[PDB]
Amino acid sequence: RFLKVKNWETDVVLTDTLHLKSTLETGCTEHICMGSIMLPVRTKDQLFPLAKEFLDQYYSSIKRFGSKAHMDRLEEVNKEIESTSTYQLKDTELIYGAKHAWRNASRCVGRIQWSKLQVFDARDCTTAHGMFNYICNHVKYATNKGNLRSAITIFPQRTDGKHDFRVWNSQLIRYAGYKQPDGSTLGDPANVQFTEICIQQGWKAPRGRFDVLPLLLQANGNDPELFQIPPELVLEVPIRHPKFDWFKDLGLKWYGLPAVSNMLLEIGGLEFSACPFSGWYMGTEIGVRDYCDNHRYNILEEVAKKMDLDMRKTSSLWKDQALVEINIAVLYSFQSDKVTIVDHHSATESFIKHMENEYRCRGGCPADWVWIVPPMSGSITPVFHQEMLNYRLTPSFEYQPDPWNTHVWKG
Amino acid sequence: RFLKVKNWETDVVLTDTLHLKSTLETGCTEHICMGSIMLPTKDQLFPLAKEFLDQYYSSIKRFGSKAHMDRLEEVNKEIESTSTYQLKDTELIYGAKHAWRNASRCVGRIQWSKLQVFDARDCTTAHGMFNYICNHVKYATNKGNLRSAITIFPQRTDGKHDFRVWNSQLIRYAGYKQPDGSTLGDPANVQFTEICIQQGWKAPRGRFDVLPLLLQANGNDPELFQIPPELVLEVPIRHPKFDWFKDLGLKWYGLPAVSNMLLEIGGLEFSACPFSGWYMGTEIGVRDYCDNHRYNILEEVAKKMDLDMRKTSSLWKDQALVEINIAVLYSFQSDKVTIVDHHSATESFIKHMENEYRCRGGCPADWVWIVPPMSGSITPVFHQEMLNYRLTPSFEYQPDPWNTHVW
Ligand code: HEM
Ligand code: HEM
Ligand SMILES: Cc1cc(N)nc(CCc2cc(N)cc(CCc3cc(C)cc(N)n3)c2)c1
Ligand SMILES: Cc1cc(N)nc(CCc2cc(N)cc(CCc3cc(C)cc(N)n3)c2)c1
Ligand SMILES: OC[C@@H](O)[C@@H](O)[C@H](O)[C@H](O)CO
Ligand SMILES: [Cl-]
Ligand SMILES: [Cl-]
Ligand SMILES: [Cl-]
Ligand SMILES: [Cl-]
Ligand SMILES: [Zn+2]
Ligand SMILES: [Zn+2]
Ligand SMILES: [Zn+2]
Repeated sequence: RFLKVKNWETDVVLTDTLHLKSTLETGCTEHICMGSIMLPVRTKDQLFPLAKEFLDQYYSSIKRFGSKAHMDRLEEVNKEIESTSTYQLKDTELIYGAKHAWRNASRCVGRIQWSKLQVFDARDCTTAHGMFNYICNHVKYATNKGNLRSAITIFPQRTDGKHDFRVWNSQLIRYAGYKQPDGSTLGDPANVQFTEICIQQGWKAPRGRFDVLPLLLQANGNDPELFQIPPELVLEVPIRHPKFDWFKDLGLKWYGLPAVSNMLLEIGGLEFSACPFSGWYMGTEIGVRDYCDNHRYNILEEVAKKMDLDMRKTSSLWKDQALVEINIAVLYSFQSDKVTIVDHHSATESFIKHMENEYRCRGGCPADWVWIVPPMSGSITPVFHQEMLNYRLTPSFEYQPDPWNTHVWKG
Repeated sequence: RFLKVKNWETDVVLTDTLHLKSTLETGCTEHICMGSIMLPTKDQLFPLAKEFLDQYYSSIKRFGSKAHMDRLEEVNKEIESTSTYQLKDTELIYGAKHAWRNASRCVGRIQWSKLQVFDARDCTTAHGMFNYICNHVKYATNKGNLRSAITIFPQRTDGKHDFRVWNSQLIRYAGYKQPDGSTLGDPANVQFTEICIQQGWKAPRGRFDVLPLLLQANGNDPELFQIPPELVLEVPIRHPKFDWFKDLGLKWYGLPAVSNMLLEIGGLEFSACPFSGWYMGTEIGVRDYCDNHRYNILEEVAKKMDLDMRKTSSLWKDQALVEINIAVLYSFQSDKVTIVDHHSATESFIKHMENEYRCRGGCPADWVWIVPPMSGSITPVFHQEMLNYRLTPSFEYQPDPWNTHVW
């Protein structure tokens, strides 16, 4: 099968053949599209084909397909699986696999960068204290005094599912949220449940609007343990506006390092349940989502009020006007402080260049339009008019249940 | 068999059961989602007729009644004998309203039941088609107090006597390739304009020339007609704060009337079925004005605003976009021409969708089209999970007639 995608702005038509390598399910069928649904132990028998498929891909990529080295490796893994029910990745394979999981991440507009990922191998880690040290090192490396560098840290793979490594935080750095008796929220509403867990576990909460959460870390299936990230390692940016001098008195700031820590990395059938990865922000993630979602910091009203916009009717577009000014502020603040950030025009322009290159060299670039098109000004970015095909390639990043839902407490 | 949709803003969860009535294909498979692809005989007719008549008789609470059974037989008899059948006026009206109700890409469906249906199945000639369309335009426009309407010409027979409106919308602007290399007018309409010229239209060659209608009756060669200029309501675009905005010489038409789609009811195919509503402001200010392959005015507006256009990160494009969209809404409002802003329309759609889940068991919706082309996240549809599926009666795409027509 050849599948065509068209760009409705340029009339450029591309041909996808990479979809023939797709594996897992999309959730969709011939009768129902689930394109806007956010979320729609392995046996020996299941594991060897998965491992073989991965190794064949790896050895093709190094131009050693069918070599003695390739064949010896398949045999070595086969024997390892039959006698241990699992296998260990070589470091080169782990690097390749992590980079490919990013390259395959259909919801990621930042993939032009995929080949420049620093992979920290933490598979020798045994304890939560060990995890804490690895994570601090990751943060320091990735932050790089504001010249941000993409990185992933990979903890030991799942064995029987009773010994999982997990970062209980959804991101390495994120702000606490506190539900008040009057039903209001102090700080970030997205993190209320996790904040309550930290407090229950012993965290002394400062109870302010931007308190950096402690890490809650589980090694080897043990109960998780609390650790404070050294404050000097957490780079933050006070938010101001280039023309509006009152913007700073909103008291806004954000952290520089976006670091997703709640996803599962699948490579050759192996499951890495603790694999925090980080890049740098696109400005709308902070300006649109984190600041202006109604269930997040929800600042639109306050900003528009200070701007003295006509808020009597939605048709003045007061909400849209304020939204643009906040996003200006986020970009201005990061740039002024020399902390890496990308605006949504630059990011989507680079994505389309990446995507076209992927079509030429790889036969495709799976992409989820719902996530790729930015949450403001969609139509004026080059991804809006670009048709995309969404499908699942491995290696991959996957969602997993929050661990407090599944953890067996030891006491 | 029961599907859940979640709202990520409210945590509200809804259950869809209506998808089990879906019939046509989505284009997606278990392996690949085509959600962002824009276009992904006698034996066949009776089940479709039956499927439709069953839904109709259920709708008026007479399912399994003698009148239901008698109508089913009547239609069976008619297909057996004539190879087709004719809808009762009641069925035609129900079918057209439901094709709108079922349009998963339309944010405006809260209004679905208020549609005015003009039955033009007695039309036989292109000149007749022209008369029906002027009447639709005048009725729908209603001096700026716009009213939804559809006009339904005769159904397809053997497929070589199709009624077609060759225009993509009843009202749209000409586009002309220039010796310059640039485009004058609307680049979306370049090809259709050339066909009109080929067919003999005296083109004014200006920036906002309302295209003539090119109408095909009974599979005959299409004919050219000019909509009475006094029936085409237009709005000059100005800004409530920027006095220079009017200098750009911008205007748009008040009536959005899609005229290139096909209406399927009970297996019958209505290849000419122009329908109209009123505009959501982003359709003119974001798509028509700011797409690069449309009027592409972002740069000129930003220049007049004196924005820093050195770097994308100043968000000059976003700034000019908002101002253009303010000016569209202001202009329509000031001239008392119905228009809806994207916050109001999406709020109404969420209210409609909840109604539909509770009274109908679901509401097929295509997030890619339902989320407005600017400020997506700050509208209540962004955080709303949707299920997209195809119910009939339906509006469908069909190929442009110049690729098909035998002259
Ligand atoms: C280098 C700079 C990066 C940028 C600018 C970037 C940008 C983004 C954005 C904007 C989204 C979601 C759309 C939105 O939030 O509006 C996203 C999603 C995602 N990205 Fe990236 N990304 C970057 C690096 C990375 C890295 C290093 C990885 C992993 C190695 C990664 C993997 C993912 C994944 C798996 C998702 C989907 C998350 C989910 O489903 O919840 N990205 N990216
Ligand atoms: C009454 C006011 C109406 C409003 C505000 C409205 C709004 C819209 C919008 C905004 C879109 C496309 C998304 C976009 O342009 O950003 C759309 C698509 C559509 N609407 Fe409506 N609509 C209205 C009335 C109607 C009527 C009366 C019908 C048919 C009887 C209809 C059927 C459709 C169909 C079939 C599409 C998909 C068109 C395509 O695939 O190109 N709508 N609507
Ligand atoms: C490594 C990395 C770097 C970087 N800069 N950004 C990311 C993505 C982080 C992310 C985090 C959260 N909490 C939510 C979303 C979108 C949540 C969302 C999106 C859409 C389109 C709909 C919906 N309901 N929710 C994205 C990862
Ligand atoms: C009856 C009626 C009333 C009313 N107010 N609006 C309409 C819709 C008219 C319409 C017309 C055109 N040419 C394009 C689009 C979106 C084209 C589009 C959308 C998306 C999301 C992507 C893409 N490539 N193209 C919509 C109909
Ligand atoms: O407070 C808990 C939440 O932060 C958490 O459940 C996230 O929503 C989840 O991990 C998805 O990112
Ligand atoms: Cl974030
Ligand atoms: Cl979100
Ligand atoms: Cl339009
Ligand atoms: Cl468009
Ligand atoms: Zn799909
Ligand atoms: Zn959001
Ligand atoms: Zn467009």
